[PDB]
Parts: sequence; structure tokens; C-alpha cells
Amino acid sequence: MSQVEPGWHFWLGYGVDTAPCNTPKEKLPIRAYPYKFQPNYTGTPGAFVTYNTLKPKISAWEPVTKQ
Amino acid sequence: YNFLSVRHNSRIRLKTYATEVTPVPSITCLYEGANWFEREAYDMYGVFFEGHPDLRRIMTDYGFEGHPLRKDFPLTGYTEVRWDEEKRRVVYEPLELTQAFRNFSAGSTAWEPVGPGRDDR
Amino acid sequence: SVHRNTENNNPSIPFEFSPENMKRAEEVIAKYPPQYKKAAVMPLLDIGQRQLGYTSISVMNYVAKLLEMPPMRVYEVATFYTMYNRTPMGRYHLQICTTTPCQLCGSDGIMEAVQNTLNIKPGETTKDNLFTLSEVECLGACVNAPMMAINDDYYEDLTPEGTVKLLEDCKAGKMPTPGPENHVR
Amino acid sequence: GEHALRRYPSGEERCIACKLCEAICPALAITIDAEERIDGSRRTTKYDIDMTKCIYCGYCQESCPVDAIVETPNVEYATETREELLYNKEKLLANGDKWELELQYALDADAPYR
Amino acid sequence: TNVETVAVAPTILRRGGDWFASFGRERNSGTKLFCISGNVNEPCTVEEEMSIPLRELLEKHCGGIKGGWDNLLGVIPGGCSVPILPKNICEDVLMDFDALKDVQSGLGTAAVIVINKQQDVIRAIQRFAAFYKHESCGQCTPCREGTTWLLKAMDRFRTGQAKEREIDMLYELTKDIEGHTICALGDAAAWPIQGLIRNFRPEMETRMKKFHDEVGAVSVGGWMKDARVEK
Amino acid sequence: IPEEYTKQAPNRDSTWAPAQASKTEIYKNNMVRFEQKDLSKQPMPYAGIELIAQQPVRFVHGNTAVCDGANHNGPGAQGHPKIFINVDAPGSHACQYCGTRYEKE
Amino acid sequence: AVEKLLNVEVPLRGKYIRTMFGEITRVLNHLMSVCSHAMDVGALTPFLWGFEEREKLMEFYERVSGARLHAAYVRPGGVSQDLPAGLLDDIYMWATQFGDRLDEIEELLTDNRIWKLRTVNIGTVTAQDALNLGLSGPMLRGSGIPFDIRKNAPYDAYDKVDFDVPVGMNGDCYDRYLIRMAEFRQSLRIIEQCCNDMPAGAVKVEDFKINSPPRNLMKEDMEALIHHFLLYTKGYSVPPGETYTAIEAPKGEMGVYVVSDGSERPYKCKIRAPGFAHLGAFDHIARGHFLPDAVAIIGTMDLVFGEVD
Amino acid sequence: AEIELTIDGHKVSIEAGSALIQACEKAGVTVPRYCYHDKLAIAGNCRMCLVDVERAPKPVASCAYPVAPGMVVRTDTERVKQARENVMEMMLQNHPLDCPVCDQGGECDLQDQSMRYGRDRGRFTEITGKRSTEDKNIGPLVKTSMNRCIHCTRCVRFANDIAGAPELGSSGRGNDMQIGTYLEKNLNTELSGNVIDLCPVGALTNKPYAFRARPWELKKTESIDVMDAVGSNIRIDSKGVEVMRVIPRVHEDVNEEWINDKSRFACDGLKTQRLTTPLIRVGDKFVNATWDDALSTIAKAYQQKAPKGDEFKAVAGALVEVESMVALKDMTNALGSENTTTDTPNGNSAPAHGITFRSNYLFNSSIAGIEDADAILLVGTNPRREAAVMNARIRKAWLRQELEIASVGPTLDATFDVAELGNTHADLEKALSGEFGEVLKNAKNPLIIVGSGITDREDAGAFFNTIGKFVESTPSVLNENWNGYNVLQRSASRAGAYDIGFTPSDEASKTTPKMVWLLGADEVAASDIPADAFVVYQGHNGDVGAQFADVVLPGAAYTEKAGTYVNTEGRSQISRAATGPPGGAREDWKILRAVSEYLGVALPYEDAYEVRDRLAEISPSLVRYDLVEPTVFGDVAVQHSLVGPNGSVTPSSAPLTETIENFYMTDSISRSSPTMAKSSIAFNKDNKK
Amino acid sequence: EIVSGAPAELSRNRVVRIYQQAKPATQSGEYGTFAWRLDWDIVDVANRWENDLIGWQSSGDYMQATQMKFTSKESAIKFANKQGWDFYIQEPHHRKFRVKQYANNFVHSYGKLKH
Ligand SMILES: Cc1cc2nc3c(=O)[nH]c(=O)nc-3n(C[C@H](O)[C@H](O)[C@H](O)COP(=O)(O)O)c2cc1C
Ligand code: SF4
Ligand code: SF4
Ligand code: SF4
Ligand code: SF4
Ligand code: SF4
Ligand code: FES
Ligand code: FES
Ligand SMILES: [Zn+2]
Repeated sequence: MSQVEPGWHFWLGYGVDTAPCNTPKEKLPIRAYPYKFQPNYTGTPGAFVTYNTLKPKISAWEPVTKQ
Repeated sequence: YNFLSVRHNSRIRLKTYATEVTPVPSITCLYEGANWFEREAYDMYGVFFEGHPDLRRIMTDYGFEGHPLRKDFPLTGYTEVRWDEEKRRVVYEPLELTQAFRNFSAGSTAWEPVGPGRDDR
Repeated sequence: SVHRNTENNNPSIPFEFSPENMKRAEEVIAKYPPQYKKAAVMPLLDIGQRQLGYTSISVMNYVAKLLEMPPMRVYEVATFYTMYNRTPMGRYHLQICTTTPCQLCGSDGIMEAVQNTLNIKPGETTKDNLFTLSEVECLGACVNAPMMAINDDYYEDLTPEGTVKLLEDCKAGKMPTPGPENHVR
Repeated sequence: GEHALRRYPSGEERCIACKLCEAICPALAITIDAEERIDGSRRTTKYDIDMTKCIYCGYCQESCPVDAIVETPNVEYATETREELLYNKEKLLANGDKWELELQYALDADAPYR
Repeated sequence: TNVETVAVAPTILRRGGDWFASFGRERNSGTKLFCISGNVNEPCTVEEEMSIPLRELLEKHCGGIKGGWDNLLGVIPGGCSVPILPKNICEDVLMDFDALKDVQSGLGTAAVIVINKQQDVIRAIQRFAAFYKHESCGQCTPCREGTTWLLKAMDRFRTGQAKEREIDMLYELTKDIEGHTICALGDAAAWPIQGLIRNFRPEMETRMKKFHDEVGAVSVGGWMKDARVEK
Repeated sequence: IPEEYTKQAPNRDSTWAPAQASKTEIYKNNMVRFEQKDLSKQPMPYAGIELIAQQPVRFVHGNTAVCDGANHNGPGAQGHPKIFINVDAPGSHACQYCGTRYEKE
Repeated sequence: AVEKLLNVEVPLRGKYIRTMFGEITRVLNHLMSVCSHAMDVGALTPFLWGFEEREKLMEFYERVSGARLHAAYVRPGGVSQDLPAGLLDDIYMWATQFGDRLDEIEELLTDNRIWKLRTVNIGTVTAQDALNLGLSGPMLRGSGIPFDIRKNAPYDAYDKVDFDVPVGMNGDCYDRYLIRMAEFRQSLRIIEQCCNDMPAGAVKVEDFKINSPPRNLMKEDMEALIHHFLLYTKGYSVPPGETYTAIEAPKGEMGVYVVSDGSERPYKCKIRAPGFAHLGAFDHIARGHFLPDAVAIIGTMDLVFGEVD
Repeated sequence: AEIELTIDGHKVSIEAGSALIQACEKAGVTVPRYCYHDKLAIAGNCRMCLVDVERAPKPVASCAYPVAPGMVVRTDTERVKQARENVMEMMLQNHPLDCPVCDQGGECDLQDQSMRYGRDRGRFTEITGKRSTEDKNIGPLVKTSMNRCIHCTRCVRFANDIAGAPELGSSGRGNDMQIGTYLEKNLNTELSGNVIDLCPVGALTNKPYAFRARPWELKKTESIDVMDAVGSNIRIDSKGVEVMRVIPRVHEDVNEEWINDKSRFACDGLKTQRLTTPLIRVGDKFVNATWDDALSTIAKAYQQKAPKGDEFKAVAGALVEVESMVALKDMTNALGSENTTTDTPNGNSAPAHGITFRSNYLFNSSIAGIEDADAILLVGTNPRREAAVMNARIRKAWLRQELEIASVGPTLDATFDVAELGNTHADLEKALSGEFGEVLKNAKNPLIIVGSGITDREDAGAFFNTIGKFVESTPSVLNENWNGYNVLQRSASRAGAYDIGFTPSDEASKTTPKMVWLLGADEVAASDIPADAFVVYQGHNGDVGAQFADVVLPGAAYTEKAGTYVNTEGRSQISRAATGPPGGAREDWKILRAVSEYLGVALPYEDAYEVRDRLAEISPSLVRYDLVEPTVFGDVAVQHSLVGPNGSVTPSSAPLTETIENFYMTDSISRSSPTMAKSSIAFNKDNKK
Repeated sequence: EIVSGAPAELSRNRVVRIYQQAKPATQSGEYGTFAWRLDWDIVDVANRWENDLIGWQSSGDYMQATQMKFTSKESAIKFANKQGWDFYIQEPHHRKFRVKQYANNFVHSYGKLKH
């Protein structure tokens, strides 16, 4: 699974009577413009990993010496 | 104690007060449905009982001291970890250091309600 | 929509008052006890208003400095009063009463006649800067309800014909008029 | 499903870190941090779902007022590490970017009942 | 002190106390001034007896009603802030305080506004709503949001966007402002609408009859759509 | 803490950081475990900082701008709740739920 | 237990849908109990045939809940959300065939000589003892006391529905079989009449101080937002004091004993489980048997140990 | 002076002519309120505290209906409840929908007290719009969204009455009331940031806190203030490592409701440049190193130099704890000598009032009794620049009572009408003998408040003996039941430093230092350095002192420890930690005990209670908390503060300079925050008019 | 005294805090006034560090977040000595009576004027 582009995933799970290549006004919110669709990468070397987004919370001082 | 009638379809409640120090007697002398429940009471609290056969633990680990439903020790417990690598298969505890602590709920509004009382008299 | 807007558009604290105004102001302040001394602030703002039309932030700051006041209390006074016009205003402020008796005797058509004469939305001014419209509520004078006021005084009992004659006249020729006739009965 | 973050049409990352989806996650599997971003509005600095401990009660979906965290219908899972389960902000925004078609079908059959 | 209650003071200290007590009621007394305006035959001003028939007042001293006695629709007695008497229980009531207080109308200004039957009471009361919007001060929390909400409602009632229950909703929200201010300006704003639900509602429903689908199907794309109130 | 790099990714479609304290360096982000991995794990956020510059400014000649964000195909209410914003000074064109810019004209 | 402690009452739509969901849940619980029982006894076909329409009941959860079997669907303030239309249309067509297939699984166990010596007067529990043991529910009514809660302390519209309760005569495991097999075809009547009598109304509680606002006008209103906000931050106000509430879950009398502080969070909650009492009675029942007796007598008294603590 | 009134069976006696809300709150009856406040004047604006009173047609506003004797008062008539719902509806149907993104999520007091008094259907249609409100800039320190202002007018009354910056005026009528100014000018006043804890809706809010947290994540923790000698009444909001914001807790004697505005923004001064690890210099090349390495380097350098007698000049830093200073003094005296001075510019000498007779030292009048003082005068200080909440009580008294107030020394604009009488000591003695010799003797319980800045100068002599001799020489009021002679300190810990008795002893002060213990001493560090420096800088947030250091010790700050502090009135106030210290960063007195191990003269005490036991053995006023009465030495202390420094210093006529130029950048925490840098550059034409 | 059911060595090691919860200054409303709180301090090396993988705050205190809610301070302290660990009590702080004439809007000869 996950080779299915997930708009069709209802139509393989009976989430809709109508096939998803019918109505254009329901189907188009997309202007988040690329749609690359990585299926799943588990066990593949390029698996998803995770990380803190931000920075450390405390921000250690920078070693600047005066005279 | 919550009790249930059969002829009368009527519940009742009966309360005592007991200290961790001093016991109160059980009610297993009257019927046989008690001796499991009072084990549960002893395990969750350390409310120690009296006049009772098989006051064991059911509801915790067998080497686990403490008593959980006392509001003394929190959700994590004292020793709750388990790992088994070097001293092989000896899944022995440690100081339970969680991975994210139970960040609590410490908010409270003005005041809930004042009760509209009702009694027969 | 009585607004409390910025102070950027070329009104940035540069003005004063004039010679007889200070004497007249001292005369006004003398009607009030020496300590506990603010209450001349509203007629002093009138004196500033008649000295400088469209009472700016500058003359208000000058008054606040003059009567020993912190300025925001003076702003808090002149934020209320619709007399204290802020935006630049033409030679003849035209205040049409559109309250209930004025409504019921036809000031609605009077405002229609004015906007036919002067194509101005009723909160704006003429591009000639001769007139500035303002719908206004009841000036008390429900005597002859199609009246309006113009910048000082009341013109009772206006037909749209008399109204457009007044708009022609008050371009140049003054009309010291209560109404077309004399009396109130 | 798997917690995909929606965005608007031409979406400015519809989650506002409003913390309502924090305060009801019954296993505390939500960890958020927020900040005033550069353009003035408030956004999520980090957004954290313990998919170890997400019971899938959907209360996150039942309370995020701008309807920005959404249970998916996709069962697309089975990672080999916990480190491949701890969803940060990028995974959830990516997951919403992978499908909103299915989510649009879901909401347009559900949002007059929610 | 009012300017009129102090204007009578030197005349009433030069005349006797029985001079002013000779008139009106056993508790109401003397003469008071009347400013009679609105859609009448001759708009005018007099200073006359209290406790007079309002019909004699209109017919003997100000011409009468423009259209005659069978062409009013309501009368605003006393203040601007007084309920409107209907055409039948304006005929024979009085022009005092206390008996008209018993007909719900506190004539605290004694300034009578009379309307033709060919004109909108709705526009009059809507104009009073805009009046109190210009004249609410700001200290009272209920007075401001009150007058704003009342204006928003009376625009709907002019245009006929309301629903039949919204009349009573309006009456309830007027009752919300009935005793809950600092000064009586909010009460003064509450009087005309409480006078509107009294004696009326054929015409609220008649204006609301003039289209269907109240609270209409609209979208609000960037501004609102499909209808609007005043701007 | 040492010398190693893999030049294959900036922050997002936007080049620099998205906000205060949201870094994009990888060494502080524990470069120990990015190895043997595609870099085609998901950098999919397009950084909505860029997507307001995508968005055009909307004009309203009134004084109060309503914002919903809700679609005109959804049967249920889906946009952010009805915030009324002011267009009074130029600059304050910011619906704090959507970032759509409302200017008075 | 909570809405008793709130002095509120869920409207009639909510009571009927919780009652019909309680009875499809009863069908599910007795079905899985009899199936796991018979699998421990040894027959594999009743297990799988019963799970075949347990999957349909899983869907009937799924078209309401967010998952297959667990659900946050009931609330203290009623329920989460009203039903979808095709569900209520389909559930009639399900209940059309479920009686036939319940007969189909019934024909090869109830009649055979196996289950007639595999279940004999085995684990006989007299009523004098069963009352003294803290037993309840199916074993109690198998010991011949015509008492449950539902006909006798009617919570949530079981008052309003024709509901007949089976009564044992012999306190063995065979009547504990047949009383469940009767409760199936008593619960199906409930699903019938709750399909018929389904009113129209508010399915949450009527006010919005206590459960959840409706998600439509939570985005067009001040007050709906503040109620939404506080209902998902601070929970909500609960008046102080104690209560206890027991209903007959299909494993027996479940009791919930809640001491509420008067605050956002319950100061004490104690569950009470038939799977913790029947398990307690097990030693007094099991004596004088063999081990393959004991395997069956586990499954009779509904010993699913996720209801121990 | 007492009156019984009955609120709903609860009879209760309170003082005559008082507030009915005060009767309700004394009677334990919760009354909802929005524009009432305790320490502000009453406005009738919010209209929520309606209560039914017999012999009254309307439910009156309990905030302002005065106490009539023997009233029957009902808070539970259905008119009251089903009018409160009415008023809450008519407060909410012009409020915006900011509740998820308004900052006061679990603290919008409107929202908090809405559910238990409110009504669901705020009646609207898509046709109807509410109103919009223009956002306004009050300053880069306060974020402002005036759309939410429910016109509680608590802000206006606060900026007028307590703050004294009247620049936040009201404007407009109807819907169009806006609060602030329509000049669009920034408020730049002291204690401005109290207002964001004061506007009960989230219309005003904190700018660096802006959206970081939301109050149920927050381990709200009791602690004691720093960066002011008053020891204010703070409470720390903590997320667990980071510190989110602070809230002034209530403490009725000391600064009952307020914070110094510098103290509000230590959070942005905390998590920015802390010392997380010990740092050592190779020399202009400044590397971090192992803890034990740095300790052995310090001990080895001590053995290299051998500064045995009258040397190793430790110095009291600005912002430390008493327990670290006890470890400092005890370690120095154990090592062999005593040389501990403070940060002050050439206060390497006694403060010209002895450490004997504690009452001579600190602000020995009560802070509440300031509003019991008839007329006071201030010398050598600008109490707006230092201890701004002391200035708040000054203005509270000055509006309450009749006070003759004069400044002598620095030229100050403070909002209570001083009369400045010179910039010279001769002007001081002239003004004392001239007309305040009449006033203070004639007045009833006067006070005389002196800055710490004069103690910095070499003019701690005749300038200070003049006022002490005047205290003795006008003995009629200032002796028995009152003590007017008072000083303030800049930093908090200098009070406890002079309590433990750091000695500037002239047998040791006339030598050169060769080892230096800096404890945050940013001020003095430019001057007091030899070539053989070996500067040991212990503390945090290495702005100045770490830049002059030889070995950095990452000390934990006030947030991370139970720092027992002394106010400027002698009260001991104990803290609690609200987070652990970041990084290595061990606790300070433990650091000095370990130095006593390596620099091998160990202390006699190492556990937690042992420190308090020795502290009790040193000065037992510091182990009994927040209750001081120094009545025993009110008279001998001025003799022993006068005769000692008498005439040793000729009175120099150098003018009394301003003690603090930049209030916003001080103390090596507020010195180092991007909040205080922004507020420090908020001085410009925007502020001026 | 030996502890009967406290498996930690809490009873010899930590300082606990009995405190009245402070009156919050932001909201008005005073429900936190009517409790008594037991709280263990964080005077620790454990003391909530920072995680390195996701960046939660994994603590080391097994009893970091724990609050009793008692009724009376002396009942609190009798419990605190009964289960027997080292405490510190903290006295609350009230708000003092001040007579508030709403009529405080009147003067003699005096410079300063207010709203
Ligand atoms: C909102 C409000 C507005 C009022 N406006 C006026 C007015 O415009 N002219 C007037 O003479 N009285 C007005 N009054 C009545 C005054 O209170 C009046 O001075 C008062 O009744 C004095 O009583 P008197 O008639 O005995 O002098 C108003 C009262 C209220 C509550
Ligand atoms: S679905 Fe449930 S468990 Fe998961 S994050 Fe949302 S509320 Fe928490
Ligand atoms: S509920 Fe919404 S606003 Fe709140 S954290 Fe979740 S996505 Fe963000
Ligand atoms: S009733 Fe009076 S005090 Fe109240 S808001 Fe209106 S004008 Fe102001
Ligand atoms: S003040 Fe802000 S958080 Fe509170 S109810 Fe209003 S919008 Fe919501
Ligand atoms: S500034 Fe804040 S506290 Fe003051 S009136 Fe406005 S909303 Fe209320
Ligand atoms: S009627 Fe409008 S002015 Fe009197
Ligand atoms: S303060 Fe009492 S009503 Fe506003
Ligand atoms: Zn928006």
C-alpha cells in the first residue's frame, strides 16, 4: 500500500461513491505548488527521521574576552 | 461499602474511617464475596485489615512496596524501569526517569456553584 | 463614526494664539476659582476654534501647556465634542438636522437638494472648500423642522428652493435670517 | 489516522499553536512550542506528536478551532524505529501536503456534524 | 436645575403658592410649556395648562393634525424618550404627569411630536436609535453595546430582514438595558423600543412580510453579500 | 564539533529561518544519524512566510473587514472564526488567523 | 455516573441512540464471549461465524466512531455527534439477517450431546451463595433470580422499550450459555424498536456549559468560543460529592464509584467490574472438577482480564 | 467604626462608609467584577457587580454603593442572576474572537467568569458586523490589541493615579471609545508593565512573552525579586527549563501589587548568554574547560602566588545570595585575611555608618508607614530611577495625604512635585537649618531618605555627618516610635552583604589586590585590576567581568536556587528554584565549598541545612522571615554613625550626580537582554512632546 | 518514626514546601486562596534537563509534578510530620482593608488633579 495517491485511497476504501476524477470544485485547494508524493521510505536507507526544529533553549555565552 | 438488595432493588453505602496505622476488621466472616475485594483495598491503599485470610497483593508487582492510590507517590512510581542487557535477563529496576514528565493541570476558575438544597424533614 | 485618528497630516505641533485672545482667555479663566482651575478649557478651545478653524493638535497642546494640564486630559475633552472640528473645513459648515421632527417635515429632501447642488457625500467637504457637509442631530429648534444651521446660526423653515437660494447666496452674499417670515406660531 | 496538518487555500500553515489540542490529548502526546513569527502572527516553533502514545481519540481534531490538525484516514505506517515515529512539524505539514484531497472529502462529509 | 423650573421661580415667589396650585391635578400643578412639532398642521409652541385633553391641545392651538384627527399614526408625548400612545388611547387621556405615568408615558419634557398616518414610525424610532448612538457617553458598558445592537436591529426592522421572534428578542434586549446604567440615558434609549412593541406589531410583521428567507443565504467573500444595512 | 557537511538543503522554499529560534543547521541538529539517508525525507513545508507574498492584498472601501477563510464548496464551516479587523491605518492589513492583507481603498 | 452528578438529563434522541448502541454493544460482547468460550471449548466455526458479523458491527462503530472498536462516542453530556443517514438505513438490513445467522450458530451447540456433557450441572452456584459472592449479571440470572438493573433501575430509555429478560432455573454453565443466547434475541428486539422510535432532537445536551458547543456556531459567536475554549482547557465544573452508578454491562453489573472534588478533575474514581468479582468467586466455584472443566468455566463467567483493575 | 450588614444570612461588621464589595469579600461571597480593583480608585464602568439591596428600585453597583448600616443584601435574587446574564451578554456581543490567540487563554477573567454567569446565543446574523478597532503602539515593551478592550478603565486609572504618566487617556464615545492616545506616542514610564497584568482581558499583553506559553503548562513558582533592594513580591512562570514570564504576587507590606519594570524582563535577560561551563584564558584566546581542571588551575595559581596576608581581594557583586556571600566571607577569613568590599566607585572604605546597630543601616521605617509620614525629603537619590514601587507608594501617599516633598541633589522629574534645593552639600545644610528644621520638627513622624549613591562618593563624610547630626539634633520625633533616617540600596544583596559585615578594613584596603573574586561586579571592574590579576569571575551572563576574567565559574543565578535574600528593610525572604541551572552550572555556595577543598582550607559546613545553621550563628535576623522591629537602638545608633566619620573628610562640593543613567541596562541580567536594549532606545522624540 | 509505605529515601533527603497558593494578580478571582499545597522542591541535579533527540524535557525527579490539596495548615503539618519528612511552611499574605469612598473626587486648594 501507500503507492496509492491518497485522493484515491477513499475510493479503494469506499470513502465516496463517486470516482475522484469527477468533480473539480471539490478537488482543488492545491496551490501549495509541488506534489512530489513520497510513498513510504521505511527500511529504505532514506527513511524519515526526526529532530528538534528550533535551537537549544538556553543559548550558551560566546567566549569574548576584553583586556 | 456499596451494598445491593435483591428483594428490594435498593442500594446502600456504609463508611468507616481507617488509618494506615490502625486496622479495621473485614467482613469476610459474613460472606465469601469479600476476600478478593479486601485484597484489592489493601493493595491500592495499605488500609490494613483484620480477621481475614489471604491478605496478599493482587494489584501490583510482587516486590513492589508503596501503595498507589495514596496520593503520596505520583503517577510515575518510584522504581518502574526495566532493562536487561549486562546482568543478563535480570530485568531490574532503577530510579524511574521518564522521557517527558506529566505536565499537570493547575488551572482553576472562580467557584463552581452553591447547592440548591432539598430535604424532606 | 466619531474617529480618533493620527496626527501625521501636516499638523505636528506648530501654532499658537494671538493678542486679544490671551486677554479674553484671562477674562474667561477669571470666572473660575484660582486653585482647582481647569473649567475654562472648553470655552478656551472655542476661542482657539474661532481663532484657528479646524482645531489642530497644536492649539490643543498650547492650551494644555497654558492651563497647566497634562495633555491627554485635554485630548479627552476634545475627543467628545462635535463642535471641535479636526479636519480642515470650508468657509461655511453646513449642518442639516435629520432628527425625527426634521425627518417628518422633510429635511430628507433638503439633504437631497443640497447633494444635488453640491455633489458631496454628507461627511465630506466641497473641492472648492466653500462648504462642508455634516448631518447633525437635533439642535433643539424643532420650531420649523426643515431648518438647518450654517456655521453659526439657524435658518428656519427651508423649502428646497429656499435651500438652493441659500447655497447660491452664501457663496458671496450673507443671509442674516431666522426664516422667510418673522414669528413662531 | 496520522495527524496531518492542514493549511488554507494558499495555505499559511493553518495551525496557530492555539494549545487547545494540547490540553486534551489524554496521553499528553502533544508537545508544542510557539513564537511570534517575523511577519507578526503567531506560529508553531515546534510541533510534536508522540505517535508512541497517540490513542487516536481525535480530541485534537475535535478542538483545534481552525480545523488544522486532522485525523487522516490513511493507515500508512509500520516504521522500524521510534525515531521514525516521533512526528515533528515537518512530517505533519508534509503529510497534509501529501493529501488534502482525502481530507477534503472527509471534512465535506463530516464538518456539518462535528 | 432646569432652566424652565427656575424661570418660574421669581414669578411664583411674587405670586402665591396657591397661584400655581390652582391648576392641573391635586399633585401635578400649574402651567407648563408645550413645544408641538412633527407632522402637524401648524408647528407651534405655547405655555398652557397641565392636565388638558391632547386633542383639544392639537385642535385649538396648533391648527390640528396635518390630515385631521383620523390621520395620525402615533403621538410622541413629553420627551423624545417616551413610549408612543396609539390613536385611540391618545384621544382622551390627559396632558399631566401622573395619569400619563399610568398610561406608561412619563412626559418629562412636555414636547409633543405628532405623526401623519402616511409616515413610518419605524424610521422615527430608528432615528432615535441613531440619536442615542451619537449621544451615548461611554462609561456604561451596557449603554454603548446596547445602543449599537439596537441600531443594528432597527435597520433590519426598517428593511424587513428580521424574523417574527426577533421582535421579542429585541424587547428582551431592551429589557436588558432597562435598569442597568449609571445615568438614565440608557433607560431613555430603552423607552422608545419598549413603546414600539407596545401598541404595535401589525406593521413590524407587515414590513417583514415584504420578502422571504430572513437571515438570507450569503457567503461573505471579502465583505458581506446578498444584503446590507446602513454604512 | 568537527568538519563535515552535505550541501543539499537550505531551510525551505524560503532561504533563511522562518521565525525567531528555528534553526536550520544540521550539526547542532545531531548529524550523527543523518547518515546513509536520502535527504529526500520530507522538506515539504513551503514556509508560509513565502505564501503571504504569494497572496495578493485585498481592498475594502468600508472600515471593518470580515475574515473567514472558509471555502465556497464545503457544506460545513471550515475557515477560521469570524474576526473583524480594522483597515484604518495603512500597515495593519493582517488577519491574525490567515495573514490575508486588507487595505482600505 | 457523571451526568447523575451534574443534575442534567440528555434529550430523548441521545437516550435512544445510546440505548440502541448499548444493545449492539451487548450483541458484540455476548457474541465475543460465546465465541471465545466455544473456542476454548474447542469448536472453531462458531467463533469465526460470529466474528463475521462482529465485523459488520465494527463498521457500525466505524461509521459513528473514529476507530473500529474503541470510541469516545458517549460523552457525559450525551454523545459526540448525531448519526449519518446510511448507517440508520443499513442497520435495519443488518438486523434482518442477524437473527437468521444467530439461529445458524445456535443450531450446532445448544442441541448436541457435546455441550450436554461438556456442560452439565457444572459449576453450580446456588442463589444463597451467589448473592453472598458478589456475583451479578448473567451468572446471577443463571442462578434463577429474575433481577437485572435494566428492567429494575431503568437508565436511559430501557423504560420505554419492550424488553424481556431471560431467567435461569439451574445455576450451572448450561443455563449461563442459554441465557446469553436468549439475550441476543432479546437485544435484537431493542434494535428493532430503537430503529422505529428514533425521534429528532438535540443529540448532545441542550445547554453548552458542560459538554461541547456545536462546531458550526463556534466560529460565528463569542460565547460559543469561550465555552469551546474552557471545555477543552479546564474540563468543566462538576458539583461536589459522591455518587455510585451501576448498569448491567453484558459481563455483569458494572459499578462506577466517583467522589468528585467540586473541581475540574475527579478526586477519586473506583471502577467495579464483574470480571473482578466473578474471578474472585472462581475458587469457590471450581472445586470438585477437572482441568478441562475449568477451561470452560473460565469462559462462562466472562473472564476478559482487561476488566480486572 | 464597625457596622453589621446582612448579605444573605451572612451578617458581617466592617468599617463605616466603606465599599460594599469589600463587605462581600469579607463575607466570603464571590461577586463578579471587572472594573473594580483593590489598589485603584472605583469606577462604575463595568456594571457587573450588581447586587440587590432593600429600599432601592434597581440592583445597585456594589463597587460604589457605600455601606449603609443594617442593609439586607441579596446576591441570589433571580433579578440579580438573570440580570448578570443580561450584562455579560451585553458585554460580549462586541468582543472579537481572539480566544485561541488572545494571550490570556486561561486568564481572560472575562472568559473565566463567563461560563458560570453567561448565556449561549450571542444574537447575530451574517448581515451584522460588530465593529473594528485600530491597533495602537504604546511601546516596544508592551504588545497591544485594542480590539479586545472591554473599557474596564483599570489601565487609565492605573496610569493616572499610581503611575503618574497620564499619557494613556480615554477617547471617543459610543462604539468609538479607544484607550491610549491618538497622538500615537509611546508610553515610556516606570512600572508601565504592571498594566499588562492589570487589564483583565488580553488587550494589553507582554511583548517578549507574546505567544510563548499559556498558563496551564506553567509551573507557577514562588520566588523573591532581584535587581532592586526592596525584595519585591514576584512569582515565576516556568515552562521547566526556560522561564516564560513573571507575575507580581500579592504581599501587602512590601510592594503589594507591583513589580519594578526592569524586574519584569529578566526572562529575556536570563536565557540569552549564560555561562554554561567554566572558561579559562590562554590569553586573548578564551576556551572552555573541565570543571576539575579549572579548580586545580585556581589552586595551583594560588600556590604560585601565595597571597597569604591582607590580599586576595574578594568583592561583593551586585546580584548574589546571602549564602554565597557567607561562603565568600568564611572562605576568605579561613584563607587568612579579610578584604571584601562592594561594587561601588571607590567604596573601598566604610559606608560611614557602622555595621553595629542594624537600625542605623537600612530603610528602618516600614514601607507601609511611608503613607503614614507627614512630610519627607529625599537626598542623593532619584527614587524613580531606583525602587520604582517605592515611588509608587510615594505617589499613593501624595495623592492621599498632604506631604511637603523636596529633592536635594540630582535634578529629577518625579511625578509628585518635589522642590529641588541645590546640587551641593552646602545647599543641603542650608536647607536643613533653613526651613525643614521647622518642618520636620513640626511634622508628625517625618522621614528622611538618602540614596546609596552618596555612599559611593568620598563625600560620605561631612555630607553624611551633617544629616546624622541633624537626626540627633532634632531628636523630638525621630527617636522613639519612628525612625526617619533611612537609605536605599541599588542592589538587593548589598543589604545582606552589609548585614554579614563585609569589611573594607583600612589595614587591608591600602594594599594591592592580587586575587579577585568577582560575583557579577560589572561596575567596578574597569578600574580595580592589577597586572597580576588572576580574575576569578563567578556567576552568570558574562557581560562584564567575564570579559575581564581569568577563570569563569558558571554560577547559578537567583532563578535556580533557594537564595535567602534581605530586602532594604531587613526582612529575610527565602526563594524557591523554578528551574535547574543550564549546563554544568553548579550552585554558588557549593562552588565556594569545593574551592575550599582545592584551595585547601575547607569550610566547616557542607550540606544544605548546615549553611542555614551557620547563617543563624552569624545573624539570626536572617533565619526568621519577613518581620522586623528594630526598636532597641533608635538613639545610640546615630551617635555611633556620627562620631566615627566626623570630620575625617572635608566636605567636597562636587555635585550630586545622577546615580543611574540607564535604568534599563543594569545588573548583568538587565544589562544583557534584547528587551532592555529596545526599551533603552525608547527615549527619543516619540516619548517627548 | 519509620515510614511504613514510602519506599524512597525522600524522608531524609528533600525539603518540601507547605504553602498557601498565592492570589493571582492577573485574573480577579480567589479560588487558589482556599487550599493548602504540598510541593517537593527541584533542588536537584536531576531537576528537569533537556532532551537531545526530540527535545522534550525528560526529568529525573520521580516526584516532580505532585500536589496535595489539604484543608488546614496544621492538618497539613500534622500529616507532614506523620509521614515524616523535612518541611518548610510559608505564611500567606492578605490584602489590607482600606476604606473606599467612591466619592474621592473633591479637593481643596491643591495642585494635582486627576481623572
Ligand atoms: C440623559 C438625561 C438627559 C437630560 N437632558 C436634559 C436637557 O437636555 N435639558 C434639561 O433641561 N434637562 C435635562 N435632563 C434632566 C436633568 O436631570 C434636569 O436638570 C433635572 O431634572 C433637574 O430637575 P428640575 O426640572 O427640577 O430642574 C436630562 C436627564 C437625563 C437623565
Ligand atoms: S488524537 Fe487523541 S491522543 Fe492523538 S493527539 Fe489528538 S487528542 Fe491526543
Ligand atoms: S488546536 Fe489548532 S491552534 Fe491549537 S495547537 Fe492544535 S493546530 Fe494549533
Ligand atoms: S447611560 Fe450615560 S453613563 Fe451610561 S454609557 Fe450611556 S451616556 Fe454613558
Ligand atoms: S480576552 Fe482574549 S482570550 Fe479572553 S475571551 Fe476575550 S478574546 Fe478570548
Ligand atoms: S487598556 Fe486594557 S485594562 Fe484598560 S480599559 Fe483597555 S482593555 Fe481594560
Ligand atoms: S427637530 Fe431636529 S432640530 Fe429640533
Ligand atoms: S466596578 Fe463595580 S460595577 Fe464596575
Ligand atoms: Zn483570516
